[PDB]
Amino acid sequence: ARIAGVEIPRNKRVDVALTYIYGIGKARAKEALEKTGINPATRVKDLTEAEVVRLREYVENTWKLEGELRAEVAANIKRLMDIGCYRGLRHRRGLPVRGQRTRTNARTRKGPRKTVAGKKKAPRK
Amino acid sequence: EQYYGTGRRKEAVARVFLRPGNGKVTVNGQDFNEYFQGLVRAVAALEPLRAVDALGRFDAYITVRGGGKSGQIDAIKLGIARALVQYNPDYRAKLKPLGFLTRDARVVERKKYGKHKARRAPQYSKR
Amino acid sequence: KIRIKLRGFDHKTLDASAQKIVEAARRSGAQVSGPIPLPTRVRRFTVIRGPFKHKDSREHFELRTHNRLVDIINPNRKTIEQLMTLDLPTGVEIEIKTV
Amino acid sequence: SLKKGVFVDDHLLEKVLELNAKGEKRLIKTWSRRSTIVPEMVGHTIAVYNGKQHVPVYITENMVGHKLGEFAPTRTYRG
Amino acid sequence: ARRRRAEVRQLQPDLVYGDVLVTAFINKIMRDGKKNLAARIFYDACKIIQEKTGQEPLKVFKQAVENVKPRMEVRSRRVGGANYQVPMEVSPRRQQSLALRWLVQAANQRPERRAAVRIAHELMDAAEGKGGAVKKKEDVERMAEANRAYAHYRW
Amino acid sequence: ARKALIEKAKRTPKFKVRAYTRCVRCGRARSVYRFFGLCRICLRELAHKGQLPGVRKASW
RNA sequence: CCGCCGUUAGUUGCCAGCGGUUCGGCCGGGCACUCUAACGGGACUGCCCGCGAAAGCGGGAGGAAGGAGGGGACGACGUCUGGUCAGCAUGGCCCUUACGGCCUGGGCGACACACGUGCUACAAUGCCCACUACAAAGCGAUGCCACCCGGCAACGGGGAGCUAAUCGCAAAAAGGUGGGCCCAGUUCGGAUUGGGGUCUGCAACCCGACCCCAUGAAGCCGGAAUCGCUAGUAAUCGCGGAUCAGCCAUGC
Repeated sequence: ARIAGVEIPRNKRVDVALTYIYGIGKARAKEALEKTGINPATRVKDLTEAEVVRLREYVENTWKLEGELRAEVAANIKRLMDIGCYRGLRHRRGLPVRGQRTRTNARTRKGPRKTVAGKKKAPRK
Repeated sequence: EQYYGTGRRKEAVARVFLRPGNGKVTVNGQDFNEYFQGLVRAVAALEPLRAVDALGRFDAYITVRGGGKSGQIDAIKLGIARALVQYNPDYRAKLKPLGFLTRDARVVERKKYGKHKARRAPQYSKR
Repeated sequence: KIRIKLRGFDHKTLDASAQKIVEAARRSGAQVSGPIPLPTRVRRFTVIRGPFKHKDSREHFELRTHNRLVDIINPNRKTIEQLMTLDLPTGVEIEIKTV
Repeated sequence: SLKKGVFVDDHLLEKVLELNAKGEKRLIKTWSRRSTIVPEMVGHTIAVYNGKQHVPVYITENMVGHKLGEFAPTRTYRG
Repeated sequence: ARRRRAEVRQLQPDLVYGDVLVTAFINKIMRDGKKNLAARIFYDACKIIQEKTGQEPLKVFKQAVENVKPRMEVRSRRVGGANYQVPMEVSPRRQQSLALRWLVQAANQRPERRAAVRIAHELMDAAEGKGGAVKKKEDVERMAEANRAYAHYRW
Repeated sequence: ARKALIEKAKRTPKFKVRAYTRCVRCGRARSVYRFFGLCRICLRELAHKGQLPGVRKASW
């Protein structure tokens, strides 16, 4: 039961089931699960074409997902990487655009904290 | 006509009216066994009427404000104690050895400047 | 019909102002509903014992504002006269109204 | 953010709209960087301050209505 | 302490049957201070035991608890720069208490999903003896009767 | 600077958001309990020295 | 401060006791009960018994209160040339159209690591949506802001009462009562990520909180080691105030 991007949820209530697809969180999911019929509770199990197919019609005709959605991301990332803005600056530098912590944390954005050497410490004792 | 006691525990309070009749009890509106469909201490608070096995002769009417569900419960117990130990202090003879009047203690103590829960202290370094 | 509220910092004297009124008022007229005490609202303050970076070591201080309330019945000329004239709050605050 | 509107400043306004009275010299000399970039600046040599000195930044399209003083580094030294 | 022998302080004289044993169990089961919740889990487990097995709750309770209740354990002593794994008989209260703990964490070990299931199951098979709690019982009894060379080498 | 700073705010400039409280019994902005118009050390020196009504060396 | 009782006192509370009702303390009435907040009494090994030469200890009761009842402020003589001249004063040395003063910008938030205190977590004693529950304390006039409305919301337009025990902040939350998930990098955890919105403020780039919807990392419960805590203490859960345009408050 491929919908968009070969994505088939298999046995799981239709809501969380279609939620398992990129471009669709709880909102866009349940939203679809009204605007194309389909009972939220009723599982993906005993599903039926018409309403499944039309759910898929609600996916694409309304909004986009996957490839273009991230292509959009990366291309506007290129918008940050066409002038050289702080956003793009530290997008290159491997750093977040939030100007918060560059001293300690932010290891979500540049691999594990790879030890310098310690450099030996001041009068700490 | 009126057989009254005062309840009060862990910062809460219960106006404990007790008249007589069928000894059935309901408090602050809603039926007693729905008001407190949580803690099992419920029926336990009704121990004094079960201390003489006269659970159903004296009609209680209680007004408990404050504390919590359980705190309410506490004050209720306190009062049901005090009320039968008025209109028959013959019941006092066999209720203090049972401990049906020692009020309470308990206070989330004044938070100590320097520590958390007036006791709970921050992790000590040394280093 | 009289609404006299007395706001005070010295509860000792502030209360002495509460019953006094009531005597001469129960005297220079008819009933004067007792001084009735009202929630001493307290403004909590606090700060550290010293100047240098000493996170612990602190002293609390707070404002004790005691509220008083006298109600008298249907007033009289003596009552109103003297008991709007004579006083010596020397600080304490006296605020009345017609409710 | 201006919820209804977009923040900008009139130094730039009076300036741009007066070189637009002809289309003259290839320099402007602005001190403001808090300002939002506008497309009527055309987008030549908007010479902006940084913290140490004025440093000219180019401007065309994709910097549409996002802030000026963002294409002026400031945070010198990298890692 | 040092200038004292401390205090014991009575446990909850049970709101169900009246047994302090039950409230001690309830407490050990209880987590984060919500005595009621976990107590309920226990009671569910109980009514399950007595919709399944014949003998009444407090009976299963006693046969399980008893089928742990370890007497001789090991503790420690001083030896210049070494240690003595001192086998020693345990005070009845300490025995019974830790035993209860072992019932609880025996419910922990399990691949069981719901709580009442774990607690019930344990109380059943431990009334029996088929459990890791009794395993660790007789284990600390190895410990005791296998450091028994330190018999009168107690502290 | 110091002296000039108290004067800076003492005369309200342009924007409402450029005022900052001032301990007129010590002279600073940090931790000036605006209720009293006093800093914290100025606060304690006043209350302690008995020159402050309504208070109380609280013991609650 | 907190636990028991009393006397003053009754715009908080109430059929507790009566009348009626828009049956909702809502309309009169009343001080009983809570409460409020004042002035005292009450606990001393005082009583009873066994031990010790006594100091004390064991057991029991009278009582709300046992043997210091729980807490708080309370901190000597002294050390340590501790900390502080960037709160203040301050002896001296020192620049004096510059080390003085204003302004606009920029940093105090930077990043190849390291560290203390911390929030959250890694999950079924759980996550999620629905119904009902009991809090205490502290706030609020050019502020508290219930109400309809526009907006899914952020919040915005008209709008009540309020110098407060009478008006609003405010929904306590966990509890309980139904239905979903079915053991999974999961409806877990949201770290981070993009296209858009709200609010304050001259101004939100550096560098604001908050809203949306799409993104959904590490995390499978932490080795050496090491911290807290002895009773309503720990653990868990929510709530306010300080200063503040706003808010980096997971802090106190």
